Amino acid sequence: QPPLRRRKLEHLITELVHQRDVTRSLIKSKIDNAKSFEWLSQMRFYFDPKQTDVLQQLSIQMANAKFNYGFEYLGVQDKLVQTPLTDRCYLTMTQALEARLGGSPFGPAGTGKTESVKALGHQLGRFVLVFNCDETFDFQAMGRIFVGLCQVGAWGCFDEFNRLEERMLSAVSQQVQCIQEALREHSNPNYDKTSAPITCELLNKQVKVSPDMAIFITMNPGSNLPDNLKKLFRSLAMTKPDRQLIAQVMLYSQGFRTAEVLANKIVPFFKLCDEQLSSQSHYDFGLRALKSVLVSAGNVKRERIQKIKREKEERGEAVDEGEIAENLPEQEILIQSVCETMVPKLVAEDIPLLFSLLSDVFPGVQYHRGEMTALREELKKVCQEMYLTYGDGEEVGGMWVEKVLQLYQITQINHGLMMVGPSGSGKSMAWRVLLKALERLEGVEGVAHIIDPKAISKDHLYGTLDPNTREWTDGLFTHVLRKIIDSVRGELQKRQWIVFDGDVDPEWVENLNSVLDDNKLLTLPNGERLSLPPNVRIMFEVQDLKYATLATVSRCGMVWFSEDVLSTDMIFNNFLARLRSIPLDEGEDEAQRRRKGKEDEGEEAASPMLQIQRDAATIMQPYFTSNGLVTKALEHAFQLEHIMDLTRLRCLGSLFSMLHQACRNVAQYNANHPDFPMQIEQLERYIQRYLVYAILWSLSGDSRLKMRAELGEYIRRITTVPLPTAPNIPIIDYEVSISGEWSPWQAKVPQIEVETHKVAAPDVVVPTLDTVRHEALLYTWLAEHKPLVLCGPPGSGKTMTLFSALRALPDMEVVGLNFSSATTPELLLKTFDHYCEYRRTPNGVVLAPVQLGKWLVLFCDEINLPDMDKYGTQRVISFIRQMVEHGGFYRTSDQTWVKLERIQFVGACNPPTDPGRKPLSHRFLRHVPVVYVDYPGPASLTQIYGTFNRAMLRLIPSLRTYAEPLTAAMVEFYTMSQERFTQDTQPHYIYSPRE
Amino acid sequence: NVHLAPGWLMQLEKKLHSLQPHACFRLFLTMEINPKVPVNLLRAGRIFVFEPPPGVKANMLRTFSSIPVSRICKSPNERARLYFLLAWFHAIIQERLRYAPLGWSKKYEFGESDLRSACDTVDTWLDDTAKGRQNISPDKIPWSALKTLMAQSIYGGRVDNEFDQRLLNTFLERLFTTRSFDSEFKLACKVDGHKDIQMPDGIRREEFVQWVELLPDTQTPSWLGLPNNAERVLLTTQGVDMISKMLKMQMLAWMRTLHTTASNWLHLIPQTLSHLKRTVENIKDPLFRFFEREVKMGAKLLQDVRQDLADVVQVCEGKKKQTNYLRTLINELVKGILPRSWSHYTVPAGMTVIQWVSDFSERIKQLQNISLAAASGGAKELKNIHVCLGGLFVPEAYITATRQYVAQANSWSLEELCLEVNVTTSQGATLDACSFGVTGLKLQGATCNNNKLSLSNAISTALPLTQLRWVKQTNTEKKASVVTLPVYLNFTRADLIFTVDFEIATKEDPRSFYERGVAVLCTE
Amino acid sequence: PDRLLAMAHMFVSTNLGESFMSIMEQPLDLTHIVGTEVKPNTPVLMCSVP
Amino acid sequence: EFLKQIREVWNTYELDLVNYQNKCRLIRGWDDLFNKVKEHINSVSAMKLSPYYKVFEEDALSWEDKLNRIMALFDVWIDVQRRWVYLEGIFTGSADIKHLLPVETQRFQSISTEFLALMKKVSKSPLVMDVLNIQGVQRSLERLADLLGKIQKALGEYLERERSSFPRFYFVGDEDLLEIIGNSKNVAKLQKHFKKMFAGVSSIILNEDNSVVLGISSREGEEVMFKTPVSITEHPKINEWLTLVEKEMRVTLAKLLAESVTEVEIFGKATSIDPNTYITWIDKYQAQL
Amino acid sequence: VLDSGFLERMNTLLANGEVPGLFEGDEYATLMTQCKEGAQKEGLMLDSHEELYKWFTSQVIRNLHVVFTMNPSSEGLKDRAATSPALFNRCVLNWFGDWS
Ligand SMILES: Nc1ncnc2c1ncn2[C@@H]1O[C@H](COP(=O)(O)OP(=O)(O)OP(=O)(O)O)[C@@H](O)[C@H]1O
Ligand SMILES: Nc1ncnc2c1ncn2[C@@H]1O[C@H](COP(=O)(O)OP(=O)(O)O)[C@@H](O)[C@H]1O
Ligand SMILES: Nc1ncnc2c1ncn2[C@@H]1O[C@H](COP(=O)(O)OP(=O)(O)O)[C@@H](O)[C@H]1O
Repeated sequence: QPPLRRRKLEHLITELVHQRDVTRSLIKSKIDNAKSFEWLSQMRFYFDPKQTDVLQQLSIQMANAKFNYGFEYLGVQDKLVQTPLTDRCYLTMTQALEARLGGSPFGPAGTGKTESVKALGHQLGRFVLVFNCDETFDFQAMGRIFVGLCQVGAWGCFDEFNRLEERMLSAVSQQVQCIQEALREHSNPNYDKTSAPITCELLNKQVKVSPDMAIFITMNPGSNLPDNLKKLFRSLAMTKPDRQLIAQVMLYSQGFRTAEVLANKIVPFFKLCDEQLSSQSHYDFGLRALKSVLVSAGNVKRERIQKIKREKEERGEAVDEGEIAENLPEQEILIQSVCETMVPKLVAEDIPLLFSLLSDVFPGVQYHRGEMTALREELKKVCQEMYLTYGDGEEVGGMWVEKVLQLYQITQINHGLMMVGPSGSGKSMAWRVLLKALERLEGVEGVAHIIDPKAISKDHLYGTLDPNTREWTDGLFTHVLRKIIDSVRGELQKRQWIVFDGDVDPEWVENLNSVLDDNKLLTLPNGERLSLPPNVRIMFEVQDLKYATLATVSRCGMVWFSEDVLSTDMIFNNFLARLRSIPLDEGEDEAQRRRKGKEDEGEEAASPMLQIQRDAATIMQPYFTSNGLVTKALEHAFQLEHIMDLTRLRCLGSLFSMLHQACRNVAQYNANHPDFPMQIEQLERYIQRYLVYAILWSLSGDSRLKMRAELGEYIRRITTVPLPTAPNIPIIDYEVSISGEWSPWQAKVPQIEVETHKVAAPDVVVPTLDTVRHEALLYTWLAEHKPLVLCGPPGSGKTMTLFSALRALPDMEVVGLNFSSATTPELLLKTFDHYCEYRRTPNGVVLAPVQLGKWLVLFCDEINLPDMDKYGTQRVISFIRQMVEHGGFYRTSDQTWVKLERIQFVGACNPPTDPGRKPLSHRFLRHVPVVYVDYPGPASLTQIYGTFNRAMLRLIPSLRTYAEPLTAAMVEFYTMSQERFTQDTQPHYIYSPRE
Repeated sequence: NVHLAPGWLMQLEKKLHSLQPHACFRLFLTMEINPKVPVNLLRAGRIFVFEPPPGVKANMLRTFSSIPVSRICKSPNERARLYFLLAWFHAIIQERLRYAPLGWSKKYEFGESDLRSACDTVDTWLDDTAKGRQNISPDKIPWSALKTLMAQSIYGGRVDNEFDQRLLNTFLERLFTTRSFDSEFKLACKVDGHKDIQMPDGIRREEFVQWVELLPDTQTPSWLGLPNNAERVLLTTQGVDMISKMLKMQMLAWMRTLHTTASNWLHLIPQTLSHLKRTVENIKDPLFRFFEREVKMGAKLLQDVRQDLADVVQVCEGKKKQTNYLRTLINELVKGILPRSWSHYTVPAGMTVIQWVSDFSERIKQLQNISLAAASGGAKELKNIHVCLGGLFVPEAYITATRQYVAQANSWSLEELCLEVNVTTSQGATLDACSFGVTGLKLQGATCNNNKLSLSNAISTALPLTQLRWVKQTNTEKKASVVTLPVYLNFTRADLIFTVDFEIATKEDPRSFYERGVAVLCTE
Repeated sequence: PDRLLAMAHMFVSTNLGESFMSIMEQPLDLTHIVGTEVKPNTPVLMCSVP
Repeated sequence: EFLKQIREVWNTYELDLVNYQNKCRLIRGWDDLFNKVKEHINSVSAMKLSPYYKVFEEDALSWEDKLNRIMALFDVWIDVQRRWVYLEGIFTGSADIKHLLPVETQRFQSISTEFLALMKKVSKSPLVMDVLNIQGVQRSLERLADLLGKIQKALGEYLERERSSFPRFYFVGDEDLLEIIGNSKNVAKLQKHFKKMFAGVSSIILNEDNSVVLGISSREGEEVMFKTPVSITEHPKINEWLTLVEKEMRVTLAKLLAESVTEVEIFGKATSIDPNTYITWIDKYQAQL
Repeated sequence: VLDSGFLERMNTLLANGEVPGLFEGDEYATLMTQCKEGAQKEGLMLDSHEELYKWFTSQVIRNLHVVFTMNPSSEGLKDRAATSPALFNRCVLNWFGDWS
């Protein structure tokens, strides 16, 4: 049937079922008189065409009350199932209206209070307005709306009156009290009905009150009606709707023959989904969800009927709709609809629970996943192109491809959707691959606009109007939407996906509620109304949903990307493929050539970089398997306690970058020994040794010395590659030279002699084991241009070590930035526009330092200090996360992308256990490695300052003999002071090496 | 009604401060008890509290005085008896409100507005039916209309609990009937076991008022249908409340007392909870899943409580800094208010910290026994363990888990199972494959013998060993001697877990069971 | 414990005389209290249970 | 030196003149200038204390008089600018707003001419002191404030009259009501507000030349055709033809319901309903009917 | 100090020796005019503002000692450490409580 006639049929069936129930009750009760109350309690209609006035032609009488049809055009509304509770609601509301008292149904949410009131209003043909009493409340317009209700005789229903703040509640209560007293004045028998000018004091003027007008106040206990309105309102308890009937009638209206059994199965199953499944914010198991699921099940059944009919029509057999309907499993269709609607929203742990409950309630029935073979083939091609692991069903990567398919289904169904998986789950790699596969399949070019919502203010995102000259400035989101709508370059012919990639809070989503709503419209403070184009898909890639309002969640579909989706084997395979394919010596060249080459045939030996990294990958392949050394080491290190919260992707990225530096060192030795390049044996020895070294310095880089030693012992116990054979030295204290064998770090710790002057000067970088291990690590991490982060107690000289390592390279100029609770991304913007300039490349705007050929490093001294918002998500941290991952940021003036050039974001930190240090978000910690710079230690202090004491005591030739005992005494006393005055006694009792 | 404008009350208090009153001048502020009133106005005035005088006779007198005489005198003369019946019903419910939660599961707002609405309904319907005749037969009186309107909208609008609606329906069907016009109608039976209140034989308002004035001043809860021990229960509740109030008054150095109290609590609370071992076969069993969730939640709460108590002990020892959370916890423990952190499971309202610790120790000990039995038996012993419904954090989840286990084991669907309750007094009674033991259930106002109820005057009776059996649903009609008793989580009767059924023995009216407030309690 | 209230009445009678609570039982007399012991600037708050 | 700093900061102070839709040159920066004025009057008033005040008293008093003059003048000026911007937006955002309010549009037209002349005059000399020395600028600016307020109030009174004449207009805000009453010839611009005034009405079916309101279309495309179409041409006022559309909707719905009941009575009094006839009847009439 | 607005600027001045953003626009121009004057007056011939401004800071670090007086309060000291680590890093702290 056409959709309109389909809705008419659904309405007619829903009403006829209630009529049949009432007639059956009348027959069973043996009602004989037309005046018996068993009949008078039902909603009766009396039609008299003879009446001259059309508004008084039809009388709707039920119990004592008798209303007249307002003959308002209501469109194709949503008829209710008429559950027995609605019967009670209709009776109580009509009794209250006949007594000139507004009705005040109360109960939990989802009961149907507002719908029951609105359906009653529509049944009488009266215009009904619902005022949502949430924060989206138009107080200034309520007096006008109440005057309109009085004048035109339309109904008024509030959603949750108690949600109003006290002053607003009191004002609206006073207005309602005046209106209801005016209404009650109609009921006086002595009042002259010939002339009845009933007036109410509204807006400091007299307004006539239409007799048909009524006000309903829906209450949500847990509180009660205001004191002045308690004596004017009739309250009804909507404690529990009859979900069994609500479903049965709807399923019977959808064509399901066995509606009763299906309803009696589905309702308790939804109750079990509410109870047994883990408590989540996004889980929606209310009557509304059940109603949708049922409609989708009806759609699936009709799709199956059409499929069978078409298949029979292709062959030579006749088609009978009833015959096909009878020979069709309804339980299978309902379970398929339930799984399709509810599986994406579920976390990984709850899916087996859902299937167990589904087998319990629906025994012997199974859900067959609907596969899309063409899109699956395209997924495989795109996955290989971008070096991803694609799997089918239970294979390696099957869960991720299943998540991508669910994302595609949600894109097909909804216009606004969210991926709310935790950090490092594959949210981005999923929607990028889906967009590319869709582009290659449908032939429609896909374009994404990653718009971070927190790196910029709400005014900069939605635009602001000039208070004086009333000029309108388009914000980032508004500018993007207007550019898409205008379609100056055929934007309507491309699939635009506006990914937000930023946490959701109820400030910048308030203006987005209209867009995510079925209106698909954006309202601007100017007054322009931007209609969402059909191809635009608002998309939110968030981490958690701790600070998201229920309205935004309910208005958007959602796929949960659980962290179990991204198995470590997939990341290992991605790294290995990326190493084998993408060269590292290449800059601008050999980068676009990858896109230009579909298969890269004839360019296998493009560079000795490529050959040498292929050899290195072949060497480390037997260690990156599922049950490999790296996997077991990571599993053991996750048990360990680290300074910051551990994420798998942080350690994995650090290890991958350090192995990249290992292969680059191999290439350097190749370039310095043209006669004898290193052979396969030496390469194997060096790569295995550096792999062990890299595991040690990546997994345990965050922790302290004792637990680094613990991980070293674990590695020694579980590894097969030969290790240093010295008895009582941690393996972390060993370095790997170009030769196969190890070498102790102490060989690179000279005992320099500082001059008499500058004995304690800041620039005096005394090379020490710490300033050698950590200097080597910082060199390795800076050669990869990563946002390195150093953490440790204050004064440990992290900036100094950092300075000692960084100043060894004559290409980077440090710009120290000090962060505090008042720091904002505007500070970084000022640093950029001071030290950098926005050069206009033909590709796009590029921010680069003024000094050509020199790279810029922005030292962030205290990354933790910037204060979290009232919903968390430090803004500067979000800016750095966007600009070190999306490789750029959006301007606040031109609203265009800015791609960075030669900018690094190395920073120092204080441990999160210190007071005032807000812990870092995982979405930012994923990219950045962390180095734990602890205090020098007794032996290092004895050496680091002994040298200092000899340099200082060189002034007196005779007193130089006491330099060693003086250093011993100083170190001893410093240790006693450190172990005597702890921070517990006083907050300022910190004893660092600066002293 | 000056309570409607607190700001104007502030302004009036300031004005009264700044005036020069004459000796004869006097200000009378009539108001209702409401927190919105200013403290300044209450401080500067002579407060007089005017409560309604308790008593069924007083309630009838107030209702009859409020209603104008001319309204009752309206023809037909049956209107007088209708109004007397309505007034008696209103008095019965309003007086029953005091005895809570036995009389009414919660204190509803039955007031003068409902009485006025009911009077308007009676007036309109009697005028419609009678059409103006001086006398009409009691049969022609629209009894069904009155019963339905005062059960669904007039009085049942505020009723949310289904069992309160059942009680209200029983009251309306007992009072509002054509038999109420007989000269021998008994308004309330078994007042003291022998005497029964009878309807006055008069047909005028004056006769009804005279009968009301002649009601004996010996009211007992049995007038309202409640057992005679409801008054004793209310009296002991009031005594406990008086003790608590005087103790709070007597509250108006403590480091050592708090330290020793916390040390005693830490000694009392069991130390550790062992989580269930999740095995491949175990995860399929619904009982194992539910018990694993229970032990996980219990262990988390136990660790939190123990750490907080250890920090409290350290602070009281003068060795630990007082964090804001710790300061709040110390303040709550000193004042005796149950901390908000230790409230992840439903507890009775107004329940002290000492009772919370006493209950938590029992819950954790039961969970430890459950975990030990699960570890020793794997999965078979979980089906044959006798678990108290009160001890569990979410007993409804346990009922669901039992239903799921039966459905899975016997291959039946989950929608075709009905719960049958069998009470066995024998120690360690043999449990069928589809029967689960239950202890700690308390029956209020009744005694069970051979799984057959009987009305009793005892405060409560402990069921020896309840057995929950899940049997396949049968379309057999419920017998007239079967009553559905609610099972409230605690004595407050605020949380409903599930509704058992029971068989009435000998000759006892289920209407009495509905009116007497008989119910099962998970914990006493 | 159900007779704790009735026994506290007896204890109060023993301590502070028998007629300590007797005056409370008698209906309130607004006459004397409004004529005397109430200043003209003191509003008489006649609070009642709703 | 404090006196000299006041003298220089005020003699070098220039107003921030800004283009406004190429219509005229307006002023921003009220916060900064007002804060400077307030700080300086505070300093001068506090200068009356201290033993050193006895010297250069006359200069301080004259300067304080200057600050008071500029403070009052620009306090009136900011309100005048805001009111004129608001009224210019209203009186140029529609074509019929002048026709409905002839006296008001003429009053604002005369004001706007004088205000544009004054804005050009200040644009010639954007210096603060030159602004102050304009012959009788304060009297003219107070006149502008008073007259502009009168027009704004009178316009609000007209809006209230229009709302009271058509009760459903109370459901729609001030700006949208102004758009509705002002875009009378652009009838296609009214379709965006029908969803607020009515219940299921999301548009109106117009004629070829948008002169006769044939009927109403709902949100789903479902439509009703008027039994007697409402003529916009015969009743050009928005009020008249909108009320006629509402009344005709009610009358046509009643008549269609009567016909549908006539058919469904024949449908009910039968022991066998032909599916074709029932589907035809369902298609013929509206869902609610 | 109770207001947290000034604490950021005080921390920046304590650590870096100069607070960026304090001197901007015509204020920066007048600073440079006096800075340039002072640079050449000091004999540090300088004409470029970039080099000249360095001269301004060069005079400050050497000629600005900030003394913070704070009543004894363990919790307040902890909040001050939370909002400004330089008060316990750059500033050496001296305790003298009640007189003996
Ligand atoms: N199919 C795949 N095969 C192999 N590796 C994959 C695959 N999908 C994702 N990965 C790896 O997982 C990493 C993280 O995925 P992605 O970039 O989508 O994370 P994200 O969800 O954006 O993270 P966050 O929540 O922290 O913002 C990828 O960079 C890639 O290394
Ligand atoms: N009689 C009914 N028939 C069908 N659906 C109903 C009925 N009563 C309530 N519902 C549904 O229950 C939900 C109640 O939501 P709503 O009425 O908007 O809020 P509230 O329950 O807070 O009043 C909606 O999904 C509504 O459609
Ligand atoms: N091995 C070392 N070589 C040189 N200086 C050192 C060494 N160890 C400690 N220091 C000194 O310790 C101090 C650390 O100060 P700083 O670098 O500001 O600490 P942080 O980076 O922790 O804030 C500097 O004076 C630095 O010179």
